[PDB]
Amino acid sequence: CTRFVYLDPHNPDYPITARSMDWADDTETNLWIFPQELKRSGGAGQYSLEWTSKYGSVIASAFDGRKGMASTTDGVNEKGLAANVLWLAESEYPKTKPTAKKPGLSVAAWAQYVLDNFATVDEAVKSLQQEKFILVTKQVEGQKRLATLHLSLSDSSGDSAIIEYIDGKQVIHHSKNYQVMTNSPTFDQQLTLNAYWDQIGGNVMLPGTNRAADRFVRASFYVKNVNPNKLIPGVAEKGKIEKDKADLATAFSIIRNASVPYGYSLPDMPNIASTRWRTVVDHKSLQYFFESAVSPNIFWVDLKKINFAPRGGSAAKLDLGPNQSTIYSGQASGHFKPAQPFEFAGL
Amino acid sequence: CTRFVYLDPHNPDYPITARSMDWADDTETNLWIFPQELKRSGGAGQYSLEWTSKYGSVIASAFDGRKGMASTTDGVNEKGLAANVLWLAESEYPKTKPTAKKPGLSVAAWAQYVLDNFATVDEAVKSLQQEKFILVTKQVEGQKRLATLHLSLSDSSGDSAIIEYIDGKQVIHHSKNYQVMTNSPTFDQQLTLNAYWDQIGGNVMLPGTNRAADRFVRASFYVKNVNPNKLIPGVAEKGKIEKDKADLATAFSIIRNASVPYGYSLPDMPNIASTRWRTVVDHKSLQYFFESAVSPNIFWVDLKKINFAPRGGSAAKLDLGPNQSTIYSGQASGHFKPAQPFEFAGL
Repeated sequence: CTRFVYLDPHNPDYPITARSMDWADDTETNLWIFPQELKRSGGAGQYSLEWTSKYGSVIASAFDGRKGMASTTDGVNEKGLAANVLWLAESEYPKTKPTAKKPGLSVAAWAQYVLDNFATVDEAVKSLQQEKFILVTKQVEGQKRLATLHLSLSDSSGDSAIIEYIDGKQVIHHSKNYQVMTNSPTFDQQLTLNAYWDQIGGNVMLPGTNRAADRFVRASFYVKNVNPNKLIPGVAEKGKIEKDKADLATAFSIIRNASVPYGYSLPDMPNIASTRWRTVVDHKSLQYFFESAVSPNIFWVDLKKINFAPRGGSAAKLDLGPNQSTIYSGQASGHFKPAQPFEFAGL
Repeated sequence: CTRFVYLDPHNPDYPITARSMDWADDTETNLWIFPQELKRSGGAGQYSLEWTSKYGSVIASAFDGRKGMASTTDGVNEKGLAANVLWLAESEYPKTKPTAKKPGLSVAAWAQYVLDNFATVDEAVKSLQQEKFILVTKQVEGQKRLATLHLSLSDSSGDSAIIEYIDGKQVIHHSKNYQVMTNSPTFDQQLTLNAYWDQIGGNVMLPGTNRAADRFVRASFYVKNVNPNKLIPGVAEKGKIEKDKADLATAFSIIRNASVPYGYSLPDMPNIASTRWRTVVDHKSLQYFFESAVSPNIFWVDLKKINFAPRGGSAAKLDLGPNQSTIYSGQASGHFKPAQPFEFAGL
């Protein structure tokens, strides 16, 4: 997976987050509207963390019809906080067992928890630093193992953060400068990957392979060097709306450039996989775009057009069908249908 | 600017052509249905070539509302012949002036002529070899005086050809092996660009810039090494339809990978420009897909659902609006509206 936040110097206060989901198999992803005040359980042990959602969200699920595997993978809430769970990471989660004072939170609900409770990256980082819970993952049927993952976050202010578990310890990097994040290697290592390429130009050469390092490097270069709203001699400066749209096109093109062609696989490197879909978050407009790479399907969801007030514990679901082939076009909030929140995987 | 034909070894007799259009400005592109038996003139000048179309086509136009610079840039006809006019080429067209038999054909109509008259690449190559006409251009004053292109072709049989004008002479390369074609450098040079990268693995390294050479190399690699219909015994072997769809997804992902991010420009290399849109041709199903890179818009046109019988010299047009922002979804033949064929640029 690849994620970035794109910031146009010529169109400030208009951040756009984009992400690719990379996995070798169908993720059976659908979209969900989750209203305010849902009562949720962490899905861990007898000491599972508990909360009541404060903010409504639109999210992208994976395997939501399977008790064993259902998760929130990606989403944005009504305050503009976006969260992405990047798969095929190299995390080692805590050994320590959940206790009533420090209860468990399933990995499957990790992003949901954040989207449900916090309005900004900063807010979320402050709360996560207190280590109020233990992140847990399951023991599962063989062949193969599963997914390790880490969590990236972004704001309407353009802020960014990433949270990983290395040697069982929670490691947080928080800065508006952390515009690009890949699933691998660890973020400390990610931070040094550009240096060589900055020394020579990115216009001179870039690595082109699918490797996480290459995707990171490519995306870092384009995000810093592409301005679609440059002033041109003889051509009116564009209006705000046109500038916004151009930024959106730029973000889409970069995340497409960092995607992994469909069907590609390398036995030596099992952490490289087909990009199956992409999401793009326009924070200011609160618009959540979804794009299938498997089926022709691109559309968005306008959180301003959704009522996130409580619905007596029910929610809504946009069924994308097999291989995300069920076509929706334009603003799609109207096509969401009532449904009970799926259960998060855990124990 | 990038085109390829994708052939899946595990799903034979199902070729897919894909192309990216790269240009620094809005091309004001729309789609057009052109029925059988349109009477057409080569656009230049006293001695313009004349013909009556034998096959109907769906095509993508550029600047079709401007006398000076309307053209057919891309399309497929009812027999599965696809044609693409690749822009920012390094062609030098003939010096020789048009004479009544050998009359002139404007560059703007070059692809249309081929789509109108021939059913296969082979048929088209045989006719083009006879040099029945002189290709002409050169009508505007312009900000700076240069523009150029070459013509790539493909079949339902998976056959390929490219036609260029080098030192004023027509050069044709015709072979099912010519799966990938870029706008630059000349095709003779293109043919040698992979060798180095074949020697080392493409899984080992690929060049990752927007240079035509890099795009050619990346696309060549993915086209030969990606099989989305590999048996994985594990997951049921797929049905014909699912294999077809997977091939479609693969082709889309590869052309996206070879696209140029929107807003990117390099003063030293003016022949690199933003990808503005992509088309994909499914020859067997006769489906023509169009995808904007500027606006969210992806849909297709099913030639089996169109009646290509003569309409007393009229045609139909699918208006894509400013920046191709007018949204259509699914099979869009029904949204085409009657209109008179635009005039091809020339003299």
